[PDB]
Amino acid sequence: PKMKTHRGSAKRFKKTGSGKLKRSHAYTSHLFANKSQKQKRKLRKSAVVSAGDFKRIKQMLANI
Amino acid sequence: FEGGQMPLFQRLPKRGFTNINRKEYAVVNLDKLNGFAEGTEVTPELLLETGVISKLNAGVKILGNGKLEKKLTVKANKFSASAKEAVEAAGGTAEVI
Amino acid sequence: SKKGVGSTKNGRDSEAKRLGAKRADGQFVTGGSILYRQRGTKIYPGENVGRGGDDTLFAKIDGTVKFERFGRDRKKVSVYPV
RNA sequence: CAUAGGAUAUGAGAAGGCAGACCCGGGGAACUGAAACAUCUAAGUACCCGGAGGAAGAGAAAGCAAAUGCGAUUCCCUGAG
RNA sequence: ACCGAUAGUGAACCAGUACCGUGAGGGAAAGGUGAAAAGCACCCCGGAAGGGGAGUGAAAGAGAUCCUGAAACCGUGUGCCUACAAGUAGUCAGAGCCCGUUAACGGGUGAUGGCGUGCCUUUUGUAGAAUGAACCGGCGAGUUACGAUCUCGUGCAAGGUUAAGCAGAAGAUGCGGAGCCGCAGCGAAAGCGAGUCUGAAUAGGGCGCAUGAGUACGUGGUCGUAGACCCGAAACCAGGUGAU
RNA sequence: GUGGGUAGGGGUGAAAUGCCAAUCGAACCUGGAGAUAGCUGGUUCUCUCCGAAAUAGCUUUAGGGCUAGCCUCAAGGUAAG
RNA sequence: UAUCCUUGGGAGUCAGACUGCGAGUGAUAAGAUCCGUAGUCGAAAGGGAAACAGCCCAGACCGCCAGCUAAGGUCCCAAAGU
RNA sequence: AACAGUGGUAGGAGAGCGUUCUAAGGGCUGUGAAGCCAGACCGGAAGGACUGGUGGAGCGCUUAGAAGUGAGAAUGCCGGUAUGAGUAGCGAAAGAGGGGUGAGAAUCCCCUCCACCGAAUGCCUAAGGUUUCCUGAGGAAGGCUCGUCCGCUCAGGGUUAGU
RNA sequence: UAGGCCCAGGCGACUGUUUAGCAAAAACACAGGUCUCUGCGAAGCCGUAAGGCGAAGUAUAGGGGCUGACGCCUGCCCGGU
RNA sequence: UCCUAAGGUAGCGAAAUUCCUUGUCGGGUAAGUUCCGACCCGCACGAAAGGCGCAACGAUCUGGGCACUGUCUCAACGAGAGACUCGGUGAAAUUAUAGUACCUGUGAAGAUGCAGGUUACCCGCGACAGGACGGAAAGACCCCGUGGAGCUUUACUGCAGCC
RNA sequence: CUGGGGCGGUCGCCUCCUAAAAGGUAACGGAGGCGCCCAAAGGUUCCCUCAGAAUGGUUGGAAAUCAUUCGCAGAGUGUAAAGGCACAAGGGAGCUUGACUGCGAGACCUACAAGUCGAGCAGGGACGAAAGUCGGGCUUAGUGAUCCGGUGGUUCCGCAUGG
Repeated sequence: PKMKTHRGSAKRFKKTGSGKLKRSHAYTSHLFANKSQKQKRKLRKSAVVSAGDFKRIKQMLANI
Repeated sequence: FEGGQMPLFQRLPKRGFTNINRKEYAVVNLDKLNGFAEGTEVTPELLLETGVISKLNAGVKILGNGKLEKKLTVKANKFSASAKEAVEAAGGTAEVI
Repeated sequence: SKKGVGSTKNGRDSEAKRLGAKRADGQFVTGGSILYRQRGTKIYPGENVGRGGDDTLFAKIDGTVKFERFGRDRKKVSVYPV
């Protein structure tokens, strides 16, 4: 039988074009009275999964 | 898996939402029409069997990268704005199905 | 048998924020990169360097970096263009 | 009165087992996996019980689907991980 | 492009037997004379058993758990050595004596000398007083099924390729374009598109493309789900057999 | 002595957690089951080629694990080291 | 002098030891423990230190019945000057 | 050709050896194959032949493909065998002698006495045992020893009810 | 071939029973005491119903707990459970 | 004098409880850490977890005395059954190969094996067991496994059952 | 976690010393903090010294307040500590809320996730004549993932279409 996709890692990573992985930033769910304004513009963007952890979970979501 | 440390697929939030009603438009780079001659018929039934589009996924949109030189009877579902003028730049008609 | 001794009371430590020199002397340094991190302004910004809000050193311009002095016992970052 | 019951007679009427394989309903776990454990997984499988057929069970619409409409089910391949 | 008697059904054979267990159950061992029984009359030894001859057969060393018959091991003989030497038992020097082979700086013993503490697993570390094996022979551990991904390789390439099924000796091929991957992305999305979201902003940045190559398959390197590298728990649970 | 009764998550016990077929802090037998074992033992044919580490961070982890550190194989930009 | 970086397949290792200098813990006790930087060993045989992973020299493609040195040695075991 | 390097565990990388089976060619065998048994041969290595002796019917090479792919260690499975070593043990107990049988007898069969139990080591009979009971032959094993003998192996024979 | 006896001492009153196959007692049992449940389809029990144990019994009876013959005795605290 | 819901009364008391301890004081003995008699600065006795005292009882349990004794100073001898010996049969645990000296010294820190020396002809047999960390049992104690099974209650969520 | 575990002590952050004149480095090694606080204790504008001592003096005393010298510093720095700071970051007054939204080439740090730094650009501001500063507080602490549901605004979808 053919492979699954590791579902929780599919609802959180839009696979970009040209072979990279997009993610969102953390620390952004609920608690906001103690992080200043400057972090908040830094953490509503997206980012890329780094070269270290990409080696680990590239198998989980190689089915787009 | 990370031995007990919180694995990377959880400490990141969920920013996913998928609608039923999405439309994969067929993607034509407007330059495969240069394989044809000018004055020919451009229908989505013709773009399938000529090998231009391998799969009509309910909608044929024509993009605008590149250029044409051929007056064509172009009818299709949707059009990008530069593609509507590029067909007229070759003098071709720009019917919208 | 063994007489059980406890009472540590001192077994903690912070983690150090990484101070010291960052860009070497005479190095071609682009604009807006950091030169030096310090708690308390030991080395003042001089030419073409401003004092940060967290009183570090950041280069306004491009070019090379020198360290002259403020005369008696006081230092300075001087950055010159090309 | 009449019934329970009793007696008597017609009944290739039934019951029982084996393919340790197959299906259909009724009852129904657990180690393990989750790096621990309960919801969860394990799986409605293991075993147990009734049914039958050589197949069974579903089956001629109170269904898909949203086009200038198909036409009872079952199964395969895709959809698709 | 299955096994050839420790393999293959537990069972090639009186095998679900013989035996173990009151019990539910467990569950072995053991195939080969020749082409033909022609299977040894006859003579000796002994009570035979068992030979030695003879005869049979091409072979009798083929003669009754009967082809081939190795090693452990038990030996019978003899070439060289040994009863003042300590000795992981060898090596390398090395006379004497004994030798004449796949004919070449030979064969076998070696009085004596010098260096010298087994293999394996696990360890910072082992001759180890840490484990493992009495040796001898056989069996016995990283496999396929499906998908992922990469390199190498094949054919076509801005197009590659068919699944099920039909026919056809299970096959090869033909038919079969239903789908999937790719040639355009970015936005969760509507929507837009060589640009795209955020934005009030033709600003600036994010990821895109400008410097295009994929896909069908195949050997491999791993990986996902599968007993998934073998051997091993104690234990849980179900259905039953047992107060000889 | 003889003939029966009570069954395992139960029986039974003038009580010990003793007895229940040489078994008992939950009997026995085939079943799920090639359970699971981050643990221990084992993993066979040869040469050539280069070749390490035992530390950091985090972890109910501390003898386990993943990422980075250090090694090999390939392809490059190249002379940057 | 040539080794770096980038991309990708593949790992193993995350229990380490000891000698000198630089500290802590200790009793300026340990072949103790926790590290720093440097060695060796681990994974490295050979020679010396009588023998000896860890010190002092030195790296083993393989053969010869040749030559030179290092650490350490030169009365005799045991090669070299009484 | 020149220059340089070659210790290596875990670990990566590259080349090859060999068994079983198949595939086309070729050949080689009752004028003796496979195997086995020996050596002093060759290849850098796993290795590969070549005579000689066994054996009495099949099997190599060249290139390919498929693998249940190769042992020396699992307190490994399964046989075969040593080790201790002719060493421990020979399962309570009184026989000795004379004849007889027989190849052979401390034991077997006889007689003689002395022995031992005797609320049992004695007679009946359940439980069970299933042919052991009986006579007649037989000694390859079964007796913790020999053995002519027997609870053993052979061919016969043996239980009777009205209560 | 069939008792060794005498002085005291705790612990158990006593004969009885168990740790088949380490442990025979100072443990259990025991008569008696005693507080309490329970009006008969009793309570308690087996165990989801039945059915017929308790009992062909009926508070001078039957389950349950606490102690251990007898003799002298059993005082204080209802705040928490 | 504060605090309690209330502060141990009767009888016992270095106790099957008692730590300091062998408490002190007396009898038992020449000598008495145990035993009995009394003392109470009862660490931590106490009233049905029962308190005390009790004649009869026990393969209980401590202490003392007589009787008689190889238990002992201090061994001796005798019978027999194994042992050794001569025929009969004949295993087993264990077992890397094994021509296996002992002193130091070193080493995974405690040698048969290596180094330094020291002594020792070869081969059995009867005995002793100092050693091979002698065999039998992958430690019963001890710690880890994210092991496990019995037990427990005011751990957590549940369930049966009576409400 | 553990110089065998047990109990005891600790678990993340911030600063110092160990640390070996860059950064980092451990010990159940040495010393103390934090789970805030502030509407001015921020923003600018402009203003100006401090701690003690010494005198002189009602009550007033060692030490209130007044002058008065000498005093680059001994104090003050919302708060631990180190590093700074007497050109203010110390101390006052006025006016105001930049404790601004969208960002940000570039770096430091880092296994990851996080955390840091900032020129400059825009829209709108505050203060000041202007230049210019202001993206909280003298820097480094003053707190935490996601999943989860609550909450306000939403040219976002909404299962035939309208909601």
